[PDB]
Amino acid sequence: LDNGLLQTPPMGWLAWERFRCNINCDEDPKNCISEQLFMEMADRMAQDGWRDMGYTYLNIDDCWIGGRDASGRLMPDPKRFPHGIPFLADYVHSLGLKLGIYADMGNFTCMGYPGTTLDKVVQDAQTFAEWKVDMLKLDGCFSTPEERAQGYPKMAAALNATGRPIAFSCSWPAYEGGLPPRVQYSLLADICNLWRNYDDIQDSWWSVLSILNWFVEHQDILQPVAGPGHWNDPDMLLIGNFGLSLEQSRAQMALWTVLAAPLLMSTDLRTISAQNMDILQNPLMIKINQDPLGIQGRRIHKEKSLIEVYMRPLSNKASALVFFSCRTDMPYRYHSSLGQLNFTGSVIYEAQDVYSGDIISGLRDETNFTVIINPSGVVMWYLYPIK
Amino acid sequence: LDNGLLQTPPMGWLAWERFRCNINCDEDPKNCISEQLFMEMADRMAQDGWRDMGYTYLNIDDCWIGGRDASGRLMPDPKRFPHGIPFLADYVHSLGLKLGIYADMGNFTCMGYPGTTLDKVVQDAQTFAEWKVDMLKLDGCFSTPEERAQGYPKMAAALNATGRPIAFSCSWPAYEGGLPPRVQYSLLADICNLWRNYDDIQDSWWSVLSILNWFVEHQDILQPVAGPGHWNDPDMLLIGNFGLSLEQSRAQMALWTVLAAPLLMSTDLRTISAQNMDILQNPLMIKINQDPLGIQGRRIHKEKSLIEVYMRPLSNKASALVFFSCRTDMPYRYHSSLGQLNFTGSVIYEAQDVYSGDIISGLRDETNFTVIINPSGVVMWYLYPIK
Ligand SMILES: *[C@@H]1O[C@H](CO)[C@@H](O[C@@H]2O[C@H](CO)[C@@H](O[C@@H]3O[C@H](CO[C@H]4O[C@H](CO)[C@@H](O)[C@H](O)[C@@H]4O)[C@@H](O)[C@H](O[C@H]4O[C@H](CO)[C@@H](O)[C@H](O)[C@@H]4O)[C@@H]3O)[C@H](O)[C@H]2NC(C)=O)[C@H](O)[C@H]1NC(C)=O
Ligand SMILES: *[C@@H]1O[C@H](CO)[C@@H](O[C@@H]2O[C@H](CO)[C@@H](O[C@@H]3O[C@H](CO[C@H]4O[C@H](CO)[C@@H](O)[C@H](O)[C@@H]4O)[C@@H](O)[C@H](O[C@H]4O[C@H](CO)[C@@H](O)[C@H](O)[C@@H]4O)[C@@H]3O)[C@H](O)[C@H]2NC(C)=O)[C@H](O)[C@H]1NC(C)=O
Ligand SMILES: *[C@@H]1O[C@H](CO[C@@H]2O[C@@H](C)[C@@H](O)[C@@H](O)[C@@H]2O)[C@@H](O[C@@H]2O[C@H](CO)[C@@H](O[C@@H]3O[C@H](CO)[C@@H](O)[C@H](O)[C@@H]3O)[C@H](O)[C@H]2NC(C)=O)[C@H](O)[C@H]1NC(C)=O
Ligand SMILES: *[C@@H]1O[C@H](CO[C@@H]2O[C@@H](C)[C@@H](O)[C@@H](O)[C@@H]2O)[C@@H](O[C@@H]2O[C@H](CO)[C@@H](O)[C@H](O)[C@H]2NC(C)=O)[C@H](O)[C@H]1NC(C)=O
Ligand SMILES: CC(=O)N[C@@H]1[C@@H](O)[C@@H](O)[C@@H](CO)O[C@@H]1O
Ligand SMILES: CC(=O)N[C@@H]1[C@@H](O)[C@@H](O)[C@@H](CO)O[C@@H]1O
Ligand SMILES: *[C@@H]1O[C@H](CO)[C@@H](O)[C@H](O)[C@H]1NC(C)=O
Ligand SMILES: *[C@@H]1O[C@H](CO)[C@@H](O)[C@H](O)[C@H]1NC(C)=O
Repeated sequence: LDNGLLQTPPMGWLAWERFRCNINCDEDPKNCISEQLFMEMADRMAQDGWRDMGYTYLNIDDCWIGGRDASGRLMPDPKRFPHGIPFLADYVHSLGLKLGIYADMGNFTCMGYPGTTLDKVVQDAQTFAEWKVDMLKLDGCFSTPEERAQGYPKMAAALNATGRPIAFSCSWPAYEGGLPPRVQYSLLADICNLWRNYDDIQDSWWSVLSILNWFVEHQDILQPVAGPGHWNDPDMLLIGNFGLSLEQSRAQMALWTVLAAPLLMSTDLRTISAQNMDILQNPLMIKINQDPLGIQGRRIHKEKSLIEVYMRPLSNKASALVFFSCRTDMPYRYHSSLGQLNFTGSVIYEAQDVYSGDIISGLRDETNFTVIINPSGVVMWYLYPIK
Repeated sequence: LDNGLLQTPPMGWLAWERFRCNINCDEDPKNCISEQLFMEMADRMAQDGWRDMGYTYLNIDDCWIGGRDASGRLMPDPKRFPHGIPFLADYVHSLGLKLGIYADMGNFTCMGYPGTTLDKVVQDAQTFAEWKVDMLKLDGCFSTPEERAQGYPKMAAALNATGRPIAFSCSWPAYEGGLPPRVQYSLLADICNLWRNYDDIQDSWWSVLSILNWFVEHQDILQPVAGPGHWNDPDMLLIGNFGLSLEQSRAQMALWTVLAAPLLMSTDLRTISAQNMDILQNPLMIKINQDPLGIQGRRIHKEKSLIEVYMRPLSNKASALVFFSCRTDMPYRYHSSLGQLNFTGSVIYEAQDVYSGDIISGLRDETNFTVIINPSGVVMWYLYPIK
């Protein structure tokens, strides 16, 4: 979407994966979907280095809506958002952050909240703009294929017509099998800043793997359509939550990074461990994710040892390499060379291990190297020529 | 097996899961299957509380064998075990520990090392007893069903004839699909102290779930056959390794405990975290696993919320409850009462949370309680009547 926004993948925090549709504030005031939840998270983002590292979006997901007023204007839940959305947006803006919101192109949101039907698209768009929202996620529950085909471009137009730059996250392709011919990626690139291609992430390694495997199976189609202003969205980061081990947490961060994926956290930032913070706030990882060229990486190698190699092209002739172990036994000594990974010329490279910080110099195409990769884990290299 | 051994499930360390068939001592001297590895693990068990908590078995798995000598006598790898097995048994005994070893009822071990064929059963048994081995895992690769049917009873008899008490772990059922009509569990209980029913565990939550699932689907068969001296064996604990998150690690521990499974670690005790050690060395957890009655627990409840409840009967009218979340979203507030979990009327109960140590008291059948369970995690209660 040619709206000046998201020339790099969006970084921030989204409520859904960790906090879901928890509306029971009476029994659970600290974790329910409420203005308090968002204000506290915003505070964490401002104070704990998140915003300074590039995590700027703070996104409301489903279950925020109270209803529509006498004029049909959406309103938040009065008990859970007492000061209103404009107040929240102001708060978020004052901390140097951006506010995202959620709506559904259909009769209802997936959790049954008032939907943005075709005749409400313009009104809701104007409402979000008036509120000074910075990002919209438009879901596609309770709609027909025809309604989505009309509705998603309708919202893009409506958002444009408001004059406010609003990042546009489209769930459209996820409701269509995510593939051509049903999905027209050329159109999506023109109307959206990013799109959910595939299934919702759940807090498990199995879920991460199923998403990865789908993106890799269809990378010939998906890799080229991504770039500055228009991204594939494989869904939220799970880092900080319950389902992933340490190795798996580091793996998702690395793999979402080579895929030029959004870096959208969904975890309790109030109680997040230093170890998980270290993953998410890795300065080199973020630099690679935010690379100005915006070229989505690819799986370039799969071996019978169940070691996979991913590669992402970067600016200044640099590359990102992710050595990924799908093994479930023990650490594995992966022996390779840059020549075997389709690097050419007589260029002498140097690599920095993204997690350990170690530097490997004197890497020519023929130079044999070993990386030790842990089960369900990664070794990641930032690779560059030296002279 | 009526040899006076394993009246409670065996506790210890088994090499396989973590260290597999690593024989590269030149490149990897710290982690290869070697005399050194077993002594170092034994030192850790002696010095780090493991022995004191009841972990007494240090078990060699596959890839130890060097060959057979001129008399057909089994020999360890002379390079990796330069002092031989008696040296290792003697070392381990001097630390108040017991030594386990591995053989295969078939032409070869699963990794292709010399097998204990039918004509070698008696000789190898005598060798192991002479070495002062305390436990044997008899694997079943590269054999026919009839060879196993002769071989397993033959080995039990041959071990007995040595006069040395040797705990007998039988992989027999795992090669026969683990179920009736092919597996006769009354037979197994007579000839074995424990048996591997099912698939090799791998370092993943998927693996743990598939094993759990199989054991739960067939609990009507499997639960009654377990008892003092004869245990079901769902395979090694993954706690301390790569594939399990903290919640999942606590879950496997709790679930193996309600299943009256062996507590056989397979992890690097040299580098094990405090947090993983705390799981494995939990005194109440061990007490429950080692309950003198040896009654295998059952899954008693499965809600559409994907909360499962397991119950294990214990001595002194006590019980173990495991509330297990198969959810992959967020913490869940599970609402229940002991009456809903089919407990006896008019009795007042008290429960200690096995992980937090908290005591919930004054629980009648009708008393509503709430337990907060994390995704892929558990809450575990030690429950008892109070006067
Ligand atoms: C509604 O929809 C329209 C599209 O139909 C959007 O209009 C586009 O807005 C974007 C963002 O503001 C414009 O992109 C920017 O153009 C700037 C100037 O380019 C002009 O000059 C060239 C001459 O070759 C023309 O071809 C072109 O049409 C423009 O008239 C650039 O300076 C900007 O560059 C950015 O990137 C560089 C990195 O290389 C940075 O250094 C800069 O700082 C800067 O960020 C940028 O490319 C685009 O021109 C508009 N398109 C059209 C067709 O008009 C509206 O934004 C949209 N409205 C809303 C609110 O959504
Ligand atoms: C090789 O194989 C032989 C034969 O199978 C094994 O010998 C058996 O060893 C077990 C375990 O030590 C013995 O079981 C125990 O017997 C005790 C006394 O039983 C006597 O009375 C019975 C008849 O009632 C006779 O069969 C027997 O000969 C004895 O004279 C019991 O008191 C023990 O009870 C245990 O359980 C009870 C309740 O369940 C508890 O209250 C106790 O605490 C206690 O733990 C137990 O049952 C068995 O008697 C032996 N059988 C025979 C035929 O000799 C060898 O041990 C084995 N050797 C090696 C090296 O592997
Ligand atoms: C367990 O091991 C026995 C013993 O034989 C041993 O293992 C074999 C694989 C060979 O490496 C032998 O040198 C070794 O002593 C196995 O029985 C033997 O199997 C082999 C291989 O199939 C038989 O040879 C074959 O004979 C047929 C028919 O004539 C030919 O078509 C083949 O080309 C080949 O020569 C051999 O006759 C047989 N020996 C005896 C005495 O039975 C057995 O296969 C193995 N079992 C299991 C469960 O794997
Ligand atoms: C999206 O909703 C529309 C609106 O109709 C609603 O649902 C009806 C079943 C009923 O509860 C109305 O009061 C609601 O307003 C659906 O369009 C209707 O479809 C039904 C078939 O079930 C048909 O009988 C009606 O004539 C339709 N309404 C009109 C006047 O257009 C639509 O089906 C919903 N989309 C989906 C598939 O979820
Ligand atoms: C594809 C898509 O947007 N998926 C969303 C998910 O991310 C979340 O927003 C949920 C809330 O009810 O509704 C959908 O399933
Ligand atoms: C069922 C069974 O015993 N499984 C074993 C496994 O536990 C391990 O010992 C391996 C060694 O090569 O051989 C088999 O797969
Ligand atoms: C890389 O290692 C292999 C051994 O597996 C060796 O044959 C080869 O010569 C090495 N490559 C170079 C150029 O050193
Ligand atoms: C337990 O809670 C339920 C509501 O879930 C309530 O209806 C019931 O009366 C309660 N039982 C007791 C004895 O408190």
